[PDB]
Order: sequence, then structure tokens, then C-alpha cells
Amino acid sequence: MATVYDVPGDLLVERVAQRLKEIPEIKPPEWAPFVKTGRHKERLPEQEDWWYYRVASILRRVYLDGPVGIERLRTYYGGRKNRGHAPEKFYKAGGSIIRKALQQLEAAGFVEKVPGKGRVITPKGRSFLDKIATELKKELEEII
Amino acid sequence: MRIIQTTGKRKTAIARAVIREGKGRVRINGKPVEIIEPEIARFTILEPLILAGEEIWNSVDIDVKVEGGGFMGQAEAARMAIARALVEWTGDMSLKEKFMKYDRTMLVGDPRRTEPHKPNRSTKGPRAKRQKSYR
Amino acid sequence: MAKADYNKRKPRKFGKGARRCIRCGQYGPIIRIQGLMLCRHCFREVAPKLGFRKYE
Amino acid sequence: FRYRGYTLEQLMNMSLEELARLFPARQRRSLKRGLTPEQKKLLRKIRLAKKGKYKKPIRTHCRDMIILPEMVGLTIYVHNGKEFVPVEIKPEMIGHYLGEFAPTRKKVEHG
Amino acid sequence: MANFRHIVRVAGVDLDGNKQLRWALTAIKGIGINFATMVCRVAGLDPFMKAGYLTDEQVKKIEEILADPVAHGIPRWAVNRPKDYETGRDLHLITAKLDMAIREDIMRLRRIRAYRGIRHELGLPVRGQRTRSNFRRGQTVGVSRKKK
Amino acid sequence: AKPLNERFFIPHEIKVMGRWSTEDVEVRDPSLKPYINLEPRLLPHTHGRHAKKHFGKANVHIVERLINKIMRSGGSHYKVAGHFMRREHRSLNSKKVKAYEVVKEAFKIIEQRTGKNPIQVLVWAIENAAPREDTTSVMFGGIRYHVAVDISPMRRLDVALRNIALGASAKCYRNKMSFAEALAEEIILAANKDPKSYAYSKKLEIERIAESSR
Amino acid sequence: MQKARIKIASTNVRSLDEVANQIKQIAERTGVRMSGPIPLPTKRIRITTRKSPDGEGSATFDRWELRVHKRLIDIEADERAMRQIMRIRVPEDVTIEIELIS
RNA sequence: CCUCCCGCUCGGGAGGAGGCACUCUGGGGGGACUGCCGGCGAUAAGCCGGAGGAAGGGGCGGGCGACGGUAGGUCAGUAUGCCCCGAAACCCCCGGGCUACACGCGCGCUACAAUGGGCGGGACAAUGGGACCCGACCUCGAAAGGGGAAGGGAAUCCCCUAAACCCGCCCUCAGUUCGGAUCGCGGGCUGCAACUCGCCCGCGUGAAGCUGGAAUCCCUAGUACCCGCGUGUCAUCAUCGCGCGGCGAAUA
Repeated sequence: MATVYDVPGDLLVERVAQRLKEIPEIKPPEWAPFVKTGRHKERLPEQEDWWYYRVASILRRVYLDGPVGIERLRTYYGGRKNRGHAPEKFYKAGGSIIRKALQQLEAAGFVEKVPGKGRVITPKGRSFLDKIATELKKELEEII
Repeated sequence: MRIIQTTGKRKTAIARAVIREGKGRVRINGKPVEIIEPEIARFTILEPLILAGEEIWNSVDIDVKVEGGGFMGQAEAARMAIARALVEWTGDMSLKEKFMKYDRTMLVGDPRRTEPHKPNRSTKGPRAKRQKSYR
Repeated sequence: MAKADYNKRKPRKFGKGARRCIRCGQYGPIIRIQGLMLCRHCFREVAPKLGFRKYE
Repeated sequence: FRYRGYTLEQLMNMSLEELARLFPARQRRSLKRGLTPEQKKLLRKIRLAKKGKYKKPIRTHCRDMIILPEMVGLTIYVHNGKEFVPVEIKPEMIGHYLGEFAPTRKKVEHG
Repeated sequence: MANFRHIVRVAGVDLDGNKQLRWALTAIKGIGINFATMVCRVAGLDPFMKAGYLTDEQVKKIEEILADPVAHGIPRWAVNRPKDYETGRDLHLITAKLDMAIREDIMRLRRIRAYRGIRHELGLPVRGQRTRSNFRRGQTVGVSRKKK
Repeated sequence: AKPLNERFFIPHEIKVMGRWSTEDVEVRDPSLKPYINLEPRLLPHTHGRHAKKHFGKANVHIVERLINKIMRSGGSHYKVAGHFMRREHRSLNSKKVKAYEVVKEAFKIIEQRTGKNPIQVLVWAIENAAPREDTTSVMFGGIRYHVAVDISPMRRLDVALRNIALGASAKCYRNKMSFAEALAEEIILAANKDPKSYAYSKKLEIERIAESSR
Repeated sequence: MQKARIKIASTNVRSLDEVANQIKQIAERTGVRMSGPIPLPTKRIRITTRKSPDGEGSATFDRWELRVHKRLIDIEADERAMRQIMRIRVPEDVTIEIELIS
């Protein structure tokens, strides 16, 4: 009795990111946290969680949207770069963490490319989620 | 059952609300009232719903869609409409006058919203002049 | 003596020097490009015949 | 590595394409896209000087040319805007602009 | 823990503090804050712990990822100088190589007689434009590189 | 996060900021009764527009008054989650939005030590931080006096809250006193009339210089 | 028959409505089924300009409006029943577009 | 009614049929006028206070600036009296200069951290602009960008992601993980061409500055204060000019 709609995004994301360690099809490739990262990072973190959140979002976003592109998910993160004393401006993420991620989901059978030119959920990506949200929405009533 | 469609507008967050009978549904832009991150503007939405009671909150399905920029903006458009959604429901002057005595942001919007940025004498913002120092 | 023609022959591919108006014949002074290339000063004189409205 | 590149001679025999992997982003571009019809009359006057028909002392308004290995040796006359300032070209000058070496202002003290 | 120290010596005899490993290397000229976290991976340490909690065995794993980083991994834009003086493929920079390599290339230009080398001697930015009145009220940029 | 939702079940009922009942306190003095919005309810942000009328600013939730005289210091420069600030100050070079957090954490840090309803420690800090007498360099008839002027209950509150909000930013200055703390350690000690409140040191001096001059 | 769209825009208010009304009145009675004259947006055009040619002191700055309004009309009639209705005089200064599909 | 998911079988969510209700769009109409009620005022004018009400007593914000003057500003936009130039104070060209600096000031941006930084997640706009032009989406590239290619001359497609917000996690007040000058290098992009003199991306470099004297400016409410957003001109120099919405006051 739950969708991704019913669960707050702070409790959903460590429950799907674990369920991306456990299953265990999607994994961190070594080249992606090392130095092929998104724009500028004050520090680069050596995290599995880092990879598992950038993908745990990707299964929530393709649910909501239809044709969700690479240029959309690069620009959807939120984050900047310095120019100098000129004030900062809005730039997009690293396309390397987004174009390997959709393709690690595509081999897992969670996402599929539609024939209209775009990106949509499968039933296996849609059920992996509704089960993880049925577990989260059930726990949110137990806990005062 | 019934369908009573209302509106609630504050600083151009327009809330589209519907009040039909059911089982305690609170829908905001498709997501339960639970999805919001600020605790704060939630409590604002929650103000009218206790002033009347949980009795009528539980017995009625409220779906609203607030297309408005502000986080507090959304909340505020949600505070004005639930209160107007609950005064059309029961019908009495008891629930209307009880809101008005508490605050007028439940049943009046504004008379004003925003002002244009004036042409000005070459600077930034509607109400500002270039700095002087020629004395 | 003898020489070949000149009417200017250098690059002016783009910029302000590329443009001229259809009323006061300038490069650096204003060129409103909406299919109404004139200077800002002409613009003001011409507009009531254009059908623009002063009111904000 | 004394002398810039592999060796002064092997970069006269690698000219088109193989130099590129060594050079800055900026020097690559102007070789790869090409240079103007005054840069084509400057490939006759470096060639009249290395051999053959009576050599002119090579003069240029070229300040957008980046120094190649074949042109190392000649004394190049770069118009500063008023007059021609000489530069004896070295192998340590491979990879820099030609308009760096001649001045763009007279050099005095400020006050 | 892995044996508390307050001063372990890393990168020769230059000192590693008790601030955090990623900030203790930034100081060591040549290793920054992004390049420190590239050599924490290959070596196999926790990045966010304090500096000085290192046995002798960790201090050897870092000194050989420094000598040649292009052997271990470290991409050819994620290493310190790539394509050096037209004939070195990639190298490393440290407090002695960085100090020498930048004064060398400056020693090169002054002999060349350029508008970059004499523009680093008079007291000026070369491409930053204004010398018109900036570094104002007697002030100074300090050019390159250190007034602390 | 679960306590956070308990803080959403609890303000509902009714209580300020998630867990402070607005009945715990009373205004014992009949002076500060109509001038204070202790009695009304739930959220400060409100946006209820004030100064609209003659006293369109007395009905302002005590805490909202706190938030925007705690928000005050601010020019030009630019804030966003980027690298990016300061621009929102040692007192909101920016909004009541990230202001309201500070006052909430300061209600949390003043509750943690005193253990009372913090709206009984702050309303006990805005009846003591206000001086009872002030001297204006007032001249009337061309004759320069420096005179006995007694203070009005509205202009009391304002000098109470402002001196509380002026004292904390001298201490928070590049210091571990966080405004959520520096305010929470000002609000306890202005409630007490302690010798450590830069807000009860001006209160006194403004009455004491004003007694001499009268 | 052939569903035609008359897409009719004008630069001023008085000129556009008279034609939209007259088009819905003459077409009403013959071999035409007609869907009502729907108003789409005003792509109000703002030209925002510097008055003063000195650019000096305070210079007061003109706001410009060009408002272009678009009515749209679907119609089920022939290509011959279309010209009969396109007879009308039309203000200067009123653009009338015609797409033809079955 | 129909396809998909989930389920404690109660019930939550999307698609398409279907439906113009709602938001909205732009054309028209009503509503506020001291009309009424009290007090002050010459029972007049008017000011104050009150009720009903979405809104009130110039409702609120613009455009709208008389006769004239400072011989204000512009003949270097145009129009134009007078004078002057005539291989030239013309004309064509490349290159250089306007971007030189020991310094002085004006107007601004960015900034001196825990109301903080990283990382992640989630919820939100509006004006506008878009054919050698906006560019879905797919692919390669760490990225800047490149390759392919749908739609779009526009309520129907694209720029587009708002930003501030909040919640959890790491970090634990130093000239620093602040701050970003300066310098080495690798690399893209436009144009014939960016050394002089472009911007961005990555690594290394990592300067002054730790709340500022005398003095002085701006503004009175959806305003200031604050946060991003667009457009003009337009390849490219924007810390500018014009304009939009988000948070939302002090004192009078």
C-alpha cells in the first residue's frame, strides 16, 4: 500500500541504496569516485553510499518523468563553480556518473530505453521500488 | 458523497483544493503531507485542522495542488483553502467566526502581491538611487 | 598613376562595425536588431508612427 | 631537457600532425585551422633565406604565429607598431608566440 | 586507531600534523587536497580520520605513489604536470620539483626577451589586465607565491 | 528525523515550534499584556503584514519580532548552496527563512539548560532588557535640555529585544558562540538581569545616565 | 469536407475582436459546423529603453508594449465555403492564417 | 472503462479513453462613492474614529512635468548657420594603441566562516527569449564540448535546472577545509586570427583581508533587507543596464 509518493526522501534513499548493495547487480566502478567526479568537490569522498545515492535518485526520477535525458540529470543536481569575484553561476554535473548509471540500471533491468527516444521504468524497476516503499511507509507509523 | 471545489491564493501560490468524503487523505501536489522537509510550514497548514477538530479531518478526503513558488508560499495557499474547504462543508457561522477571530490569513488573501522594479537612475532594485559624494 | 578599386575590402564579419541603421547610418551607435535596425535616439522619434505605446 | 622537444632536427621531419600532441591547445588551433594569405608570402621569405633566390631580411607583422622547428635560426623583424625589433630565434622558443618576443610598448620606468 | 603519533614524517623529512590526513598533505608543497584523496585510495586508508594514526608501513605506501604517480593509476589530467617542456610525458611535482620547474620556465623566458618574463619582473599580472590602480593604497598582490 | 515528526504531532495540539505550549507562561504585568503576542498561536513567519496601521506592529508574534531584529545586518552580496554565504551574516544579510532556524535552535539551547518552557525565559528577558527611563537631548523653545522622558510599553519591548539582538553579535563575532547559542546565553541572562548581558548593561546605564540629567 | 484552422492575430484590441465576432456570425448559417473563437495568449513584447541621448544625470527610461493577440478558429466547411467567409474587409493590420487538413 | 506497480485486500499512485470542472488565457461587465454610522470642525469644506466587506477615505503602482533657467549637456546620432581641410584634418590597408601605471578618487561586485563547508536526498516559480536560432533525446568525452537527431516561426516544443529552503551524514573555529589573487601546465570553444587582450574545465600553486578613522550615501511595505531567474545589446569581453518571481521586516 505504497508508492515512492508516500515515503519522505530522507528515509527512502538509504533503503534503496542498501538494496543496490544487496541485490547485488549495480556496484561502484573504480574510475567514477577517483577523479571523474561532478564539477568541483571540496573533498572527494571514498563512499559506496556516494555511488548508491546518485543511482537511488535515478530510479525515483524516471518514475516521475517520461523521456528523462542525460542533459536533464546533469542539470538536476544543484551546485556551482567559482569564476572569481564575479559571483558564481549555475553549471551541471559530471556526465560520466550519469551515463554509466542509467547503463548499470539498464543491464539490471530496472530502466529501459523506450522506442520514442528517452528513458522509462520497467516493471522490475517499478516493483523493486513499491516493495522498498511498502517497507518504509509501514515503519513510519510504528515510530513516534 | 460530495464535490465542493474552492480556491486559496496568497503571494501567487494558487492552491487548487477539493473536499470529498472518505478516510483521512491529505494530498499535496500528488504526495502525502509527509514528503515536505521543513517541519515549520507544515504546522502552518495544520493550524486550521485542529481549530475545527481531528473529527472532521479524519472523516474527509483533502486533495490540494498548490502551484506556487514558495515553500512557505505553498503552505500559506494551503492554510487559506482547507479553512475555506471546512467552512463550506459544515456550513455554520461557528467555524467561520472562530477562524476570523484567530487570524484573517485563513479567509482573506492580500489586496497586494508585488511591485515592479522602477527604471531608476542606473542602479539595482525598484527603490534605490546611485550613491552620491559630489559635495 | 593606375590602381585597382577600393570601397573597403577588410574583414567585418561581425560585431558593431558590421551593423548600420536604416535612418542615421552608424556602426557604434545603437542598432536595435528585431528587424528594426535604428539607433535608440531614432527609435524614440519613430515609435508613435510604429504603434508602440509609451504606457508602462 | 635541454633544447625543447625530442631534438631540434626530428621536429623539422615530424611537421604536420606529430608536433600537435606536444603543443598547447592554442598553438594547435592556428596550425590546424590554418593561417591567413600574409602567412603564405612569409613561407617564400624563410625559403629564399635557407637556399636559392636572393634572400630578403624577413620582416613581419605576424604576432599570431607560434614558433615551429624549421624557422629556428633566422633573424626575424617584428614590427612593434612604430619600428622593426630583431629576434634571433632559438630551440627554447618552440611553443611560444612570435608577438611575445618583440615589444607592444616602449620599456621605461613609471613615474 | 593504528598507533597514535602527533608527528609522523611523510614525503621525506617534512612534517605530517594532527589536523586530518587530507589537510596535512595539502601543506606539503606539490600534494594538494584533491591529489591527497587520490593517493588515499591506491594506498587503502580511511580519508576522514586524524593524521598521525599511522604505523611505519603506511608511510612507505605514500612515498612510492608520489615518486611516480602515473605508474599506479592517476589520470593524465589528474596528475600534477602532464606533457612537460615538450618531451617528458608526465612527471611528479613536490616542494623541490615545483620550485625548480616554475623558476626554470621563468629563467627561460627572460633570455627569450618575451612579454611574459619581464612582465613577471616589473611587478604585474600579464593577462589579468588592470595595473591602473589595483594593489591600492601602497598595497601589493605578492605575485607568486607565499607571505605566510 | 523521528523526533522531528513528534515535533509535528505535538504543535498541532497547540504548541510553538513543535513542543512549547503557549499556556505555560502568563503576562503578570497589565502593561505588557496588549503589547505582546504570547496569547495567540502557532507560527512566527506568518507574513501577516505589520506597521499597516497605528499599532499594526504590537500584534506581532514575540518570536517573529525576535526573528527580524535578529535577521537585521545586510548588504548587496550573494548566498546560494554553491561555495557561497555572508550574504546572510552574523545576522541575516538575508532572510527570515534561515533566521527562523537560529531562534528555534536558541529555544532548543535555552530549554536544554534551564529546562523551563523557553517562552517563559524570553518573555522574562523582554520585561527586564527594556530600560524604564531614557534621556533625549531635547530642546523645546530653543532651549537645550537633556531631560526626563519616561518609556512607553511599545518602545520598551523594542529596546528590550533590540539590545538582546545587538549584544549577541558582538559575542558570536568569529567565536564559538553560534547565534543559536550566543542568543540562547543572552536570553537566559537578560531574563535573570545578570551582570553578563550586554542587553541588561544598556537598560541600566540608559536609566542611570537619565536619572542624573533629570 | 476539410477541417480548417483560421488563426488570426492582431496588434490591437479593437481590430481583432470585430473580425473574430464577424467570422463566428457569417459562418454560423450555411454548410459550416464551427467551434468557438478561442483566445490564446498576448505575447506582450517588452522593449525596455534608455530615453536620454546623453545617458546623463538621471535618465528616465521608456517601457514599451507591443501586445500581439491571437484568436483561433476551427471550422468544418469546404475550400469554397472558406473564401465566402474570407470575403470580409479586415483591419489593416490583422493576420489571417489558414491550415488545411481532412 | 482500460494498461502498469504495490498491498495488510482496507486501500495509494501513473498512463490512455473520457470530461471541460479547476488553474489559466484575453475581451467585456460589476464592485469603493465619505454611501451609512459617531466625533472634531462655521450644521459648509475637510480631518479623525466605527460597522458591514475581497478591497477603503489621494485603495494601491506607473505613465502623464506649465511659462522658463543653469548661455547645463550633445554640432562625435541625425537635422543645421558659420568657418577650416583639399594626395591632405581626405582615402585604403596591416600592425599597434583605447586593456598602458608609483599613485589619487567615484560607482559597484566578491569578502573577512559554524545563522558554517562537503556529500546526498527531497519540495518548490515567474518575466521572458528561441531559425544558420532554442535545442528534446541518444551516444563518445573527466569536463569544457563533440557526433548523431525529434519538435518548434510557438498557451500545444526548447532554453529549464530556480535559488534561498529543509533533513541526515562527514567535518570541528585556524588566516584555516576561510578567501580566492598570482603563477606552471594539460585542454575546449568562436572567428582569418583571442601574445598584447576572451571565457570555461581539470591538476598543481594559494596572495591581501580576521569587521575597517575622519567623513558620507540610500530608503518608509509586499517596500527595504535577502535569494536566484530572464532579456537587451549580442560570436566573444556583463562584477553592467532593463526586467521577474521566491523569503519577508525596522522606524517613522
